[PDB]
Amino acid sequence: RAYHRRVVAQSKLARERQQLRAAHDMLQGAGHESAALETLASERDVSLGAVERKLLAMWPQMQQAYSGDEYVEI
Amino acid sequence: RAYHRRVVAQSKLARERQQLRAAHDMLQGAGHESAALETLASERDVSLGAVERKLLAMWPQMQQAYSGDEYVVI
Repeated sequence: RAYHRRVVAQSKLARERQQLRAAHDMLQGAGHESAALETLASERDVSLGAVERKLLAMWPQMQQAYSGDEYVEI
Repeated sequence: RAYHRRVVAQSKLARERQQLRAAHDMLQGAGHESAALETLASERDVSLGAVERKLLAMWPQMQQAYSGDEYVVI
């Protein structure tokens, strides 16, 4: 149950981190910029665990692995 | 294929609309605010189709329907 409580907590943080950085790019691409968003986003990076952060980091590389015809020595 | 192209387009807009309004609440709750985010969010409301907008509006009510022991609708 403790594991699942962490799943919810980290998931919420991963979402908020993405939501901020996404919204920041949408502003910066629309001219006016609010660097205050980045401060909150960087706060999420520390909040997100080292294990959880690696999981999201390997995800794009993970998709590239299970995309080809082979799973690449062996 | 045209239908699916719209699915992608509207889905992206629904996400961006949510990402902005979510990030706006996180700033407004952290003191300093940026009403510029709302301008971009309101722009998504016009971009989102009338049919697509209704779909997301009925979703919470849809969950409440399929939650009970009975389907009140006979």
